[PDB]
Amino acid sequence: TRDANGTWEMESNENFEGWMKALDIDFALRKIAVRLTLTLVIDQDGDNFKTKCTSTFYNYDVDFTVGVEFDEYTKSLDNRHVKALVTWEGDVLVCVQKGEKENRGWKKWIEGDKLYLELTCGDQVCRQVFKKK
Ligand SMILES: *C/C=C/c1ccc2c(c1)C(C)(C)c1cc(N(CC)CC)ccc1-2
Repeated sequence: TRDANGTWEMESNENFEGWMKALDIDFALRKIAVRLTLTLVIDQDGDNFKTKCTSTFYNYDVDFTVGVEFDEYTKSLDNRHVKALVTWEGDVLVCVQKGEKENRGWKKWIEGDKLYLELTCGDQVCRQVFKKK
């Protein structure tokens, strides 16, 4: 269950607005984001990942190597500098983003053709589920 390769289509998205509000994204743009169809495209080779989230108005890409800290500028989101680090905790892929916000990061659970994603910031957790296309 350590294979996240694929195109992933959203099945559920809970507390999306609370998570976006914790990150301080504009109320008006949060309203638009909650209606957009989001597609997750992941390419994974060894320790190297390319992750792409696509919608009609907002796009987000990140590339990283498991175990190698990297500087991340969330130019597409809340426009903050964080020190990001992605690791394996068993079969869970864990990202911690050190910076202004506490408890910032995300976890992914690849159970066959289903991907569970939890985005955290502060006291907010957004839970998403995707199915491999
Ligand atoms: C490993 C998965 C990480 C991941 C999955 C889905 C999204 C993100 C990161 C964000 C934080 C980049 C993000 C932002 C949005 N917005 C509304 C469209 C604001 C740009 C949606 C989905 C994801």
